[PDB]
Amino acid sequence: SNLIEVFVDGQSVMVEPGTTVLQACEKVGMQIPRFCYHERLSVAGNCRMCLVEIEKAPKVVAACAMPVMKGWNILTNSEKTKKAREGVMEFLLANHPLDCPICDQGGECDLQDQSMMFGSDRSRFLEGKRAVEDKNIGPLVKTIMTRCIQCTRCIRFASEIAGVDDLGTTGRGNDMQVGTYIEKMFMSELSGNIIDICPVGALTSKPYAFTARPWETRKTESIDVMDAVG
Amino acid sequence: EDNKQFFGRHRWVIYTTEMNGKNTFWDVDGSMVPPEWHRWLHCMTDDP
Amino acid sequence: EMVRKCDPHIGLLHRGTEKLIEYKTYLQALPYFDRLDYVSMMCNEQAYSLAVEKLLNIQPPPRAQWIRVLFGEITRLLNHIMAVTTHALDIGAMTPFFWMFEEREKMFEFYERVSGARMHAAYVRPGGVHQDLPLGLMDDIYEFSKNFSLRIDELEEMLTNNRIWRNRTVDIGVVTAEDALNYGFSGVMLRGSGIQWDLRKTQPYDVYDQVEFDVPIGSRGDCYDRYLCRVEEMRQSIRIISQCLNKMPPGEIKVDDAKVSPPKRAEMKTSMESLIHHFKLYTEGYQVPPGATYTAIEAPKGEFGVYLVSDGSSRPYRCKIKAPGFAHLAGLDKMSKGHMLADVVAIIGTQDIVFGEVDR
Amino acid sequence: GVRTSPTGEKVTHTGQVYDDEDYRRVRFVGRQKEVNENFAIDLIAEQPVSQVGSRVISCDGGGGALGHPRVYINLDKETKTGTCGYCGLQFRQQH
Amino acid sequence: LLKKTTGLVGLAVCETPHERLKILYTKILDVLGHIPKNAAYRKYTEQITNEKLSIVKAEPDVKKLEEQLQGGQIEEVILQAENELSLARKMIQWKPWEPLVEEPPASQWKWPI
Amino acid sequence: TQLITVDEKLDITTLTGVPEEHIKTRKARIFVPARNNMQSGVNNTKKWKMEFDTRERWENPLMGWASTADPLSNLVLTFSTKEDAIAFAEKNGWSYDVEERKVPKPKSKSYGANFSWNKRTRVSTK
Amino acid sequence: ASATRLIQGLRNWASGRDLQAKLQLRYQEISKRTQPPPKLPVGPSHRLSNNYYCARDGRREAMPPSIVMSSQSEKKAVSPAPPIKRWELSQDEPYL
Amino acid sequence: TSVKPIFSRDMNEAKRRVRELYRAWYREVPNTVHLFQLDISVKQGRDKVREMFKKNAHVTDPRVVDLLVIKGKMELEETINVWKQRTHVMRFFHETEAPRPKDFLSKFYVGHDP
Amino acid sequence: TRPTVRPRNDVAHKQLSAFGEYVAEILPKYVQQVQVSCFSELEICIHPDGVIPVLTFLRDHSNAQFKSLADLTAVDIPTRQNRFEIVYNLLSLRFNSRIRVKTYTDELTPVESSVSVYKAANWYEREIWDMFGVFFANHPDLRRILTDYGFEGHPFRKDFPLSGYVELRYDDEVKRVVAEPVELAQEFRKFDLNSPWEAFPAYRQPPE
Amino acid sequence: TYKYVNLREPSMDMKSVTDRAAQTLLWTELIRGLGMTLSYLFREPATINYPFEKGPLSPRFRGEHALRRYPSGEERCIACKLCEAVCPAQAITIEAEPRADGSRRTTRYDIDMTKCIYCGFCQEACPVDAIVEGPNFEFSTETHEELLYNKEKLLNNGDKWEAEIAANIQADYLYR
Ligand code: SF4
Ligand code: SF4
Ligand code: SF4
Ligand code: SF4
Ligand code: FES
Ligand SMILES: [K+]
Ligand SMILES: [Zn+2]
Repeated sequence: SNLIEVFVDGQSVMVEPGTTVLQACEKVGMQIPRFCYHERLSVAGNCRMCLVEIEKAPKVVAACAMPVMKGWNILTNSEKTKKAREGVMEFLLANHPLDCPICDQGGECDLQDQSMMFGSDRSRFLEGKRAVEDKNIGPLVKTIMTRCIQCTRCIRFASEIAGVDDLGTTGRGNDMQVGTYIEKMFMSELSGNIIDICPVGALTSKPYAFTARPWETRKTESIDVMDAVG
Repeated sequence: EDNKQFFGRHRWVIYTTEMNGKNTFWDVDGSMVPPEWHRWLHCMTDDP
Repeated sequence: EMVRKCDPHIGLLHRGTEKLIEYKTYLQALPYFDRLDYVSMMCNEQAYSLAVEKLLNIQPPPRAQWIRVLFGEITRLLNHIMAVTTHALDIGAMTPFFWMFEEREKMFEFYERVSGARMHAAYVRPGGVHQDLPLGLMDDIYEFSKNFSLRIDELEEMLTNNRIWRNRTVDIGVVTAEDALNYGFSGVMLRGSGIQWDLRKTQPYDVYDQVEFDVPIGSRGDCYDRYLCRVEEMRQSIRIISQCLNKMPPGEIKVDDAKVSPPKRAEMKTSMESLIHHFKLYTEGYQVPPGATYTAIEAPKGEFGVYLVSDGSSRPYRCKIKAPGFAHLAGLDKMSKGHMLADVVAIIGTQDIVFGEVDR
Repeated sequence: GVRTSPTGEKVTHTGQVYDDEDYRRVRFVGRQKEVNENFAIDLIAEQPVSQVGSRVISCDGGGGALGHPRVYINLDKETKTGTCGYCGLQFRQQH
Repeated sequence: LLKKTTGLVGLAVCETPHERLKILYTKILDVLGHIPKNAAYRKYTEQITNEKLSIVKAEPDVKKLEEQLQGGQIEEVILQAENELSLARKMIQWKPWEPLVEEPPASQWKWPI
Repeated sequence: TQLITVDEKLDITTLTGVPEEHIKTRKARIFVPARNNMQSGVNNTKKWKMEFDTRERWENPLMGWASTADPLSNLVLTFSTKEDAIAFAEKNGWSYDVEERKVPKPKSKSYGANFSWNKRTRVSTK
Repeated sequence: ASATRLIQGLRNWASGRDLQAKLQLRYQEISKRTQPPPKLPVGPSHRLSNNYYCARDGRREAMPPSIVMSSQSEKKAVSPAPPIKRWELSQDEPYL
Repeated sequence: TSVKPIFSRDMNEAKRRVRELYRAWYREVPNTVHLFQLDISVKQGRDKVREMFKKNAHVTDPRVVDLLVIKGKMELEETINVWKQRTHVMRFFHETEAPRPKDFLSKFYVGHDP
Repeated sequence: TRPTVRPRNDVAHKQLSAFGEYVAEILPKYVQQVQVSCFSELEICIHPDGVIPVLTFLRDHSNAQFKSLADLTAVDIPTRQNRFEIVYNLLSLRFNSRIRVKTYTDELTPVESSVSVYKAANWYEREIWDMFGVFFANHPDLRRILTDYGFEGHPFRKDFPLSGYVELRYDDEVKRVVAEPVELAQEFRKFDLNSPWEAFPAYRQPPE
Repeated sequence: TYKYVNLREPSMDMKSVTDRAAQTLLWTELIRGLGMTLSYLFREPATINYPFEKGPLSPRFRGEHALRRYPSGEERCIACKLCEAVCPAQAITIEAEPRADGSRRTTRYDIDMTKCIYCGFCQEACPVDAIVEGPNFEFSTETHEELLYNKEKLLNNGDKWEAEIAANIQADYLYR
C-alpha cells in the first residue's frame, strides 16, 4: 500500500496521497468549519474559515485545499486555529445585514451555527454596512444579494454541474457582486439546487417564502415519482 | 387624590352613572377606567 | 383516641413535572421550578440556576450574586410567615394569620416591582438575574425591614408565652437525632433536634460566606422547638438583609458570555453578533456539556436538591427534583405514633408541607 | 378599508370569510364577529416616500432601541423605491 | 465535670467514656483478628482504630480529648465505635475482599451514548 | 447458586401497559436521520433514531388547530447502534423495518485540476 | 397616623410598645412611583482589544470526568475531607 | 442466559401463584359488587376477571408472570381496602366508548386506520 | 478566564480521588468504576448485587460516615440492555461531603431494597417502581405512590408518550368520571432544535 | 455562629416561683394576648375600597397580551416565530404568508390564554417589540372559548391599550 501516515491532534491515521487536510480530519471524525468547500464542487479556497495550524509550521493553511504531507501534525483545537476562526467570523459578520428575523435561512443558517460555535460573541464594527442591489433570476429563486458572503458556490455549480455558465462575479474589492450582470433568468432543470448550496439566506425558495421555519417542521423520508430516476 | 391617607387609599375614582349607554349607577365595573387614567390610578406613575 | 398507624396517600398533585422538563430547553424549564414550592418561589430558581451554572462552568457576576441572596432571604421570610401562621390557623389561632399576611403582601410588591409577577417571578436565571433592580427599590426594602422586627414580636406575644399554644406543641412529634438522619430529614427537622447543620454555613454558595448570621439550634426536637427555630430564622433573615443592602456592589447582572446569557436589547438591534446570539438562545438555547450533578441549597423547607443530567444537547436528559417535604412526610407515621387525632394536624403543621413539591 | 361579504359578514385583513354553505357561521348567531378595522397595508400605503441624497440609507423604525434592528437599504434602482424589510417605509434617491 | 446534656435528642450522656471506648476498641480489634491480613479493609480500619485507641489511652481528660479526637462529643464517638463493630461483623459475614463477581457490559458506563 | 435459566425470547409487552392497538398495528422505522441539505454539518447523523408511522391529523372546528388521536406521534428514541434499536423493537413487540446507514463515498479533490492543460476540468472563472 | 392622642396612648398601653414610631401602613416616606432614567453599566468583556473569546470560554474548558479506577504499601487511611470544625457559640445573643 | 429469579425458579411455582391470585379474585368479586354498589352482577365481574386472565395467558417467562402476579396482587389490595372509587372499579368495563370496527369494510368506511 | 469562568477546586478533587481509590481498594468485590467529575463530584459505579454491603460500609465506616440519604433516582437509557440506572446520593455530615453510587438493572431483574440501611428509601425507591417498574425485593410495602389507582404502564420510561393512553371526563349517562382514549385538540408540536455542528470537542467520541 | 433556643433554666428562688404561680393562677399571659388584640382593634385597617381603589403596580407588570404597531399604522410583527419557539406552554400558534405588497406578515396569530403561564418570554424574545404583556388584568370571561385569542382580538387589544403600553415601555426599556 502507498498510504502515508499523518497525525490529527497526535492521533495517527493513514491517508491516500493527495488527500487534503479537511478529508483527513473527516476521516478521524472532526468536521472542520467551512463555507466555500463542497465535496461535489471544485475547490475554491477563498472563505478562509478552514484555516488550521500544522505543528512546527509558522503559518495557518487552508485545510480545504492543502494536501497532507508525511508526518504532519494537524491541530484542529489549538489556540491560533481558534483565533483565525474568530477573526474570519468577525470579517464575515462585519458587513452582514441584521436580517435574521426576516430571513428564511434562520434556524438552519450555516453562518449562524458556525458563528455560535467557532465565532466570538460581540462585534467591534462601529462603521456602516454595505448594501447590494437585489437581482432577478426568475420566479423560482428569491434573491437578496445583501446577505451573500461571496462564497462562489453559485458559479461553480452553474459551470460544473448545471452547465449553464451564466453566473459570475462582477466588480472588484468590496464592491464585488455575484450575478448575471444583465436582466437574465437562471432557468435550468437543476436550478433550485442552488438554494440548497447557499450557506446564507441570499438565495431562497420563492414558493416557500415566509411560510414555515426549520425547527417546527417534521421530516418524512420518501421517494420522488415525478420521473423514473427515483 | 388625598396624600394624607396611606398608600393605596391616596388615589381613587368615582365612576360615572352612564357609560356607553349602560346605566352604571349601581353596576360599577373595574374595567371602566380608560388606559391613560389606568396608569395613574394603579400607581404606575405620579403624573396624571 | 390514640393513633397506632398513619398511611398518608399522595399523588393528588402529581402533574408529572419532571417528564415535561425533558421535552423543553433549559430556559423553558425554569418556570417549572417556581410552581414546585409555590411559597418559596425564588429559592427554587436559585437551586436550578446553580445546577446549570455548575455544568456550564460559568459563574454569575458579583452584583447578581448579592441580589439572589438578598431576594433569597426575602423568600425565606415569605415561607416562614406562611409556615407558622397557617400552622396556627389549623390549630385555631386564626388572628396572627391576617396580621402577617399584610407584611406578606408588601413583599409581593418587591417581587412584582423587580420581575413583573407577584408570585412566579422567573427572575433568577442560569447566569445571573434577568433584569436589574429599578431605582428606589432598595429604599423601600430598607423601610419594610426597619419595621418588621415589631411584627415578629406581635406574633411572638400571641403564641410563645401562651399556655394553650405550648400545650399543643410541648411534647408533640419528638424525634431523636439518630433517627432524623436515617429518615432523610433536613432543615429545621435536623436543626430542632439539636443537630448542628446548615447548608449556608457548611457548603456555602454565592455570597453566603461573606455575611454574618446565627443558626438556631433546638434542644428537645418537639413542635415547640421547631416553632421557635422558624421564628428565630425570620430574625436572622432580617440580619442578612441589612448586610446585603449596605454591601451591594455596582456592576452587571448577567454573565458576560453572550453564548449563555442573552445580550441587551440595545446591542441586539445594532450589532450582528448579538442578533445571531439572541436568535439562537431563544429558539435552540445554549448547549450544556455532558455530565451529571447534584446541587442542593438550603431552602426554607430544608435541603432542595436537583439531580440534573445533560447529554450535550440543549435539553435536559433527566431532571430529578429532591424536595425537603417528600422525606419529611415519610416520617409522619413514625412521629405521630402514640399521639391523639388532634395532635396529628400539628405534626403536619410542624413540618412545612407543600404538596406541590411532595408529589412534583 | 374593510369590505362586506354578500352574506353580511365582514372580511378580515387576511382575507378570511365564511362561505354561505359553511355551518360554522352558526357560532356568530346572536353575537358578533370580531374584526380589526385598521388595515396595516392600507395604513402603510399612505406614508409618503422619503427622498434622500445618498446611495444607501439606514432604517431603524424611529425611536432608536424602541424600533426594529437597524438595516441598510440600497437605492441604486431608479425604477422602484427601496422598502424597509421591517417597517415597510420606502426611500428614494433624489438624483 | 458531670456534663448535663449532650445537646442531641435521644443520645444520653455517658458517665464513664474512657473505659467504654477502650472496651469497644479492643472488641473491634478482636473481631478484626478474623479477617485475612491481605484484605485492605482490615489494615485500614485496624490502623485508624489503633490510632484512636492510642489517643483515648494517653488522655486523662474528657473535653480536650473530645476536641482532639475530632468527632464531636464523646458519646457520638462511642456510637461510631459501636457502629464500626457492627460493620466489622457484617464485613466478616459478607467477605468483600474477593475479586469482582461480574464484568459490566461493553458500554454500560458510557456517557453520553 | 440462586440463578435460573430462561432461554425463551424477551417479551415485555404485557408489562408495558400500552394497549394492543398501538402494539400490533404500528410499524417502527429504525434509521439514521438524513443530513439537512441547507447545512453542511454532520453532527445530527451520528446516532440511530427509531420512530413510528404517521397517523391522521385533522382540523379543529373552533380554531383550525391540528388535532390528533395518535399517542405515539412525538415518540423518537435514540440508540447508539443498530442492534440496540433492533433489540428494543423486538423486546417491546413492535413490528419494525430498518434501513442501512448511508455514508458519503470518499472523493478525490485536487486544487490543481482547476488549471489543467488538456482536461475538461478547467474552470471558466475563479 | 390620623388617630387622636388618646387613642394613640390607649394603643401604646395595650400593645406594650410605641406603635407610632413603627407604623405598618406606608406613607410619604416611600420612594416615588416615577424615577429618573438610569444608565446601566457594562460588563468586563465590553472591550475593543485583548478580548478574544477563546481565552474566556468557560463551556469549552469543561473536561470529561477523570476515571480514577476502571475494570477496562503502608499508605495511610484517608477521608473525603478533613473533619468539620466545631461550631462556636454566638457572642451576639447565645440565648443562655 | 442465567438470570436472577424474582420469586419462582420455574413455571410450576409461577402457575401456583397464578392459581392463588385467581382464587383470591374469585372470592373477592361478590364483596366488590356489594360494597361499591355497582350495577353489574357477580357473573359479569367473574367473567371480567376470567377475561383478563385469559387475555394475559400467552407468556412463558417466569419473571414476567411473576411481575404480572405482583401487579395483580397490588390491584387486589387496592380493591380490598376502599382506595379505588366506583370509577376505578368500572374502568375495566368500557361502557362509554363506542365499539370499534373489526372487519375490513367498516374500518375502510370510518377512516384511514388499519 | 477570570471573570466569567467558574474557578476550580483542586484540593477537593485530590481528596475525592484519594477517597475513591480508598473505597475501590476496600471493596473490590462490588465496585466497577470510580470517577471524579470536573466540578469535583465522586461517582462510584458498582455491581447491583453489592448494593446492600457498599452502602452499609458508607453508612458505618469511621472514615466515611455517610449517614444521610439525600436522594434516590432511576435513569432510563434505552440504548443499553440494562436500561435502568439507579443512583444513590449520600451526604456525610461529619466530613461535610457527598458521594454518588450507581447500579444497573433491566426491567425484570429485582433489586435488594436498601430500607435496612436508610429508612427514607422506603418511600424513595417505591416511587421508582411507580415511575419505572423496577422491582425492589424485600421491600416492606411496595405499591404505587404517584399515579392513579387504575393506571396501567410506567410513565417515566422513555418509550411512554408525554400524554398517556387514557384521559378522564365526566359522563352524565353513567353519572361517573370515565376514562377514554386520548384525543388532543392541539397536537404537541415536536421541535427539532439540535444544531448539526459539534459544540464540545472535548466530549467527541471515537468513530467506528 | 449558633444560638440555643429554649435552653433556659428558670430560677428556683421564692420570688420567681411565686411569680410563676401567680402567672398560672391569675392568667397573666392571656391578659397580654387580650391586650395585644385590643390594641390591634384601634388601628386603622389596611382594607382598600375595590373597585374604587386599586393596588399599586409597576410598569413591568405582565397582564393581558397585545400586538403593537409602528407609529405609522404598520404592525410590528414580521412573523419570525421566536415567541412560539420560546413559549414554554406552547400557547402561541403562528401561520404566515407574504401579503399583497410582499411584506412578511402573519395570517394567524393565536394565543391560548388558558395555556399561557404569563411568563413574559414572548415579549422579551420579540426583536421588534410586537407582542407585549399589557397592564390589564380585569378581563375574566364567562365562557372557555372567549379565552382563545386570535390575531384580530390581539390587534384590538393593542389598539385599545397602546396609550398605556407605550408609556410603560418608555419607562421600562432602559433596564432591558
Ligand atoms: S443568512 Fe443567516 S446570518 Fe444572514 S440574515 Fe439570514 S439567518 Fe441571519
Ligand atoms: S449567493 Fe450564496 S451560494 Fe451564491 S456566492 Fe453568495 S453565498 Fe455563495
Ligand atoms: S407569557 Fe410565556 S407562556 Fe405566555 S404566551 Fe408568552 S412565552 Fe408563552
Ligand atoms: S417574536 Fe415578535 S416578530 Fe417574532 S413572530 Fe413573535 S410577535 Fe412576531
Ligand atoms: S473551506 Fe477552505 S477556504 Fe473556504
Ligand atoms: K439557502
Ligand atoms: Zn425600518
